[PDB]
Amino acid sequence: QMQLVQSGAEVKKPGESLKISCKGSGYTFSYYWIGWVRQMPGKGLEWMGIIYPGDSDTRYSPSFQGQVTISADKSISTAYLHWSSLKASDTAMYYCARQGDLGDWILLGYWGQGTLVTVSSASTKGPSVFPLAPSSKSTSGTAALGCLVKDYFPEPVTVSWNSGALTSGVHTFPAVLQSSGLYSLSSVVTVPSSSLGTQTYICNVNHKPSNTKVDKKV
Amino acid sequence: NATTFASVYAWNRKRISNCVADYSVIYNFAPFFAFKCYGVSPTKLNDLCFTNVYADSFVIRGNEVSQIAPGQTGNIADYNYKLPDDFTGCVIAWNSNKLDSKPSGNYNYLYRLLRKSKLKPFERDISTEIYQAGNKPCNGVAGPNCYSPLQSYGFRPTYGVGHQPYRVVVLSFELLHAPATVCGPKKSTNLVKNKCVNFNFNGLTGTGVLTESNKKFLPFQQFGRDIADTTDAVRDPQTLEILDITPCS
Amino acid sequence: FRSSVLHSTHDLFLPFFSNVTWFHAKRFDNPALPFNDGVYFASTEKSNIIRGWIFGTTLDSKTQSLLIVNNATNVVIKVCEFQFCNDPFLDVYQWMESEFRVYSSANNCTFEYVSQPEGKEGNFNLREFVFKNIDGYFKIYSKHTPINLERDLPQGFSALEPLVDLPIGINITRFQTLLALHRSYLTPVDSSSGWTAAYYVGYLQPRTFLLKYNENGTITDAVDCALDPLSETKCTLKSFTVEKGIYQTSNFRVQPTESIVRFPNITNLCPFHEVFNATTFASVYAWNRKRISNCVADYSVIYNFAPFFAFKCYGVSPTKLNDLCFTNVYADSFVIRGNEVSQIAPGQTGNIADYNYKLPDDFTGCVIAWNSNKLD
Amino acid sequence: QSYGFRPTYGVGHQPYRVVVLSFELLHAPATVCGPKKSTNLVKNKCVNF
Amino acid sequence: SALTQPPSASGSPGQSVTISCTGASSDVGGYNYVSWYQQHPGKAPKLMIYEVNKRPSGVPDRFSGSKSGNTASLTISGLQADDEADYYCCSYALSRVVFGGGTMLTVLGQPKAAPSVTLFPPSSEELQANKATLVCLISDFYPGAVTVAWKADSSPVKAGVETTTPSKQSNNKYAASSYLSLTPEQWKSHRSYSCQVTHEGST
Repeated sequence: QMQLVQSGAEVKKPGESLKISCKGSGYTFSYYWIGWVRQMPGKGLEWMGIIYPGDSDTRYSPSFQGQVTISADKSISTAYLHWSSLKASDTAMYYCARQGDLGDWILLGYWGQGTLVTVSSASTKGPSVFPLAPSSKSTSGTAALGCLVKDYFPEPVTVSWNSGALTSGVHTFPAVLQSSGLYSLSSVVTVPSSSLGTQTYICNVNHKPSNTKVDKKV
Repeated sequence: NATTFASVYAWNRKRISNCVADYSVIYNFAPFFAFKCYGVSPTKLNDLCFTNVYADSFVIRGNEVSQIAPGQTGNIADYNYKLPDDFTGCVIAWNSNKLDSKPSGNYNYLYRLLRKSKLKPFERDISTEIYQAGNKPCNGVAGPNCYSPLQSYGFRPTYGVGHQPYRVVVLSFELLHAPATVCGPKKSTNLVKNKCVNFNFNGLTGTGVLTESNKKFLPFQQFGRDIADTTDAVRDPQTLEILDITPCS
Repeated sequence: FRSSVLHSTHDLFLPFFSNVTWFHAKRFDNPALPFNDGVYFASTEKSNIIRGWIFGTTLDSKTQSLLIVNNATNVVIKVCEFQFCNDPFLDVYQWMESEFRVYSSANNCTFEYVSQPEGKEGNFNLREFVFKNIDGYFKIYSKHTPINLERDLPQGFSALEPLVDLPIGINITRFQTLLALHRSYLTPVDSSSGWTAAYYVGYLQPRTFLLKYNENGTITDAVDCALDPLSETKCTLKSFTVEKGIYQTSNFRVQPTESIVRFPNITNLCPFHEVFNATTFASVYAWNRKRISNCVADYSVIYNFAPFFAFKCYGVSPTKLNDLCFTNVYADSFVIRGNEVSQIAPGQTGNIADYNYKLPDDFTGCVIAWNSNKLD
Repeated sequence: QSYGFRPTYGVGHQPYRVVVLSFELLHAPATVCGPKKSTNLVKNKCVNF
Repeated sequence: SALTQPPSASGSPGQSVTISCTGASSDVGGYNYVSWYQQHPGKAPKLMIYEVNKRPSGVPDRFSGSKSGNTASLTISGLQADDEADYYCCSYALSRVVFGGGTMLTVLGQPKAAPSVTLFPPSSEELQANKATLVCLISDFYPGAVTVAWKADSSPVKAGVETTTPSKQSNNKYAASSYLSLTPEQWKSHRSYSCQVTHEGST
């Protein structure tokens, strides 16, 4: 049974020459063309280059002739995508592929799992939480409580309520990109005005990259 | 730079006209262990013009590359692709094992093992008529007297030289004194007349004094030859004027 | 170009004073005509009815064919698996929206050429066309000419001009003529339509003509050397006027022949039967090698055996064996489980090809096998 | 600009060399000859030389 | 020439839909260098069509392909709730893979609905410093296009504002998030900021 496996996620700074892998099994890796495909967030697929593990024969995309170097180890059947002087704009998902037992030599019938790459020049900043307390002058109707998370570069930034409780009534909105490169998101919860401060009405924000546990009330 | 050529029996002729071909741009592609030109040299192409140029493309199993030439005989030369003795062109080839082969066995290329008689030059017989060696009509399928001619080459990367797939390109051109369509990246100098000067028209060189005589050619005539087959008239490639060539003092 | 010269050439021309045919079909169901290394065409109709031709080997879908037909102000040429009907006509939905009922289907279509100037020649009479297929190239010549004579081909010289030189690569042996019915109403697909609602044919031959050239560059006279003695002498004298005498010993007399080769045959038999007739072959690990030599080349004894499930020659063709001269031959034999034949070949791999029977890259021979469940 | 070779390359891409041994065989003083041993200069007799 | 495709397409279960593609190339090998790949949300693509008059083995018969001139077509006999994904036509004629621009596929969802709105004053923990944020929450709208505006004391504000409206989940309705920054002195010195949706008019 043919199968492929690529390197895991990666988050580093520019300058470094990253090198991800694409390992496969169940086929004669030496006689099947291998390659890579680029796909930025929200964008489509883009052909990077192909390699013939049988030898050093390698064809690269015209726009990616030297922007990256592709290598494979025939002794272990493992492809590699070695970079050179990474740039902050190279962040994108990368899929490796190969040709099956049918179609042209570059049909790219089978694909890998993919490898996410983020090479921005921003460290793992921790999020900052501000309580979006309700307006005490317009407490009529239903009161909405929430917290404003801001100033965090990495994606793993997430929010929760009561450390796991209060699953219903919560609404988490998408994040937005800031001019400084950081991100921010806002979550709220609508409850009766007469039930303000039921048990705790506390927010919970976690961040493993920065390892910052922010449990703030509102 | 194509991905997959056609078979030897269904080779695809690619007509080319109204262009300027710098044949030097072909060498930068895959190696050319054989760049033989049987009517001209592989160097005088960027200096001559051509009437009609074609490009034939087909893959073979390597050991048969020698049959692609004048006077050659064999399965390919007799049933699939034959060239005349008066051929005027160039033959190119190179290995494509990593392109036109597969370890699982490729069966898209054919060579027409058998045929009734020898195919003529520049002809195609892609017809799937099952050959019949006996007297009784065939039952639509191969039998004791009729056999399937459309055999195939099971190319595999493990095969050796002489069996691996090689791509062959046959570029043919007619250098007759006819209207030209491809000349090369050559440059053009201003016209001079009434004085002894060298001239290089569409492939025709020589010395003489032009005089712009009154010869009224036809829409398909471009050159005029005297009793000694010596060109004495020429048509301008950039205009419709008819010049008359005469020897200098 | 040439002027004021008497040139002698050799090409497929039409013999002068030949027995040309005048076809008046009106009548449909007309069989196709042959293609004897070049044909001739002519007509004096000003109605522009005949506006196409079909060419090809057997004029069916089983083989490629060439189709030529004029349009309102253009022309269309194609090489495809056209299924020419018994009555190819150009239907018209009347003065517009013509239908290509000349054929039923055409799929491959490995060539197309739309010149859109090819044969219109205006609307105000005679038109002559010469067709030829040589070295894969299909040549065509044409010459529009007026008419100021009775209903017949006029005298004089009307040397034609080149029209097109395109590749088809077809073994054209039969051709026909196309024409638009125009019955005042559309006609069904069925053949043999209402003909109730006139051309020439001439077949070319290898000849040798003496051509004249006018000061303006146009031909004005010709001579067929192989027509009459007075013509074969002018060609040698290179002059259209022959003075009095015996001026030329033209040529000599000869007679052609035909025969066969490779006598004799009764010299000896061949032990080929010794290798094909046996109750049990050798094991795969001990494949036999029967040396054969000093015999007569005759493999016909292989044709009377049971059908061969596999017949793969890697040298030449299997039929040429009954023609070529060899220095030695080794007819090996063995048995396998049927599917293992895929390993008995140069370049292949597997336990068999690797440990029992390996062939070199320069191997030359044929691999033959047949079912033997009842015998082995 | 410079080229670069690598063992893993396939046929053709491997490195090759060239040598042109220009010669001059006209009647002139000889500086290089083959290993043909010199015999004696027999004189005054019809012999091959 | 680079490949091009429609921006997107719509349908419903059981209906037969089709997708187009223009900008192909050719060579001596033929003109059948068109392949379609279906990429689901957040996972590796998969080959669906190659040699448009053919397809890989095991591929469901719910898909079909065809070509006409310089334009191709991807025919689907019937859509499904799980068929929502991207599709890219790709050409590999001259030994050069040039993927397509991509076209989205979706089905009819929930009908229109009014958008939600909610606003709050600056938080008590942010006004203690020189960093204050103004956020407006909008969601529960089906159309995937909306713009947010801000104004204070009837004076519109068009500086330092950003907004996005991506799909949150399978709820079938998009959600928008807007942000605005300013100094604490700018708040206490002016009336309370208001949020505007402009989704279907005044709000």
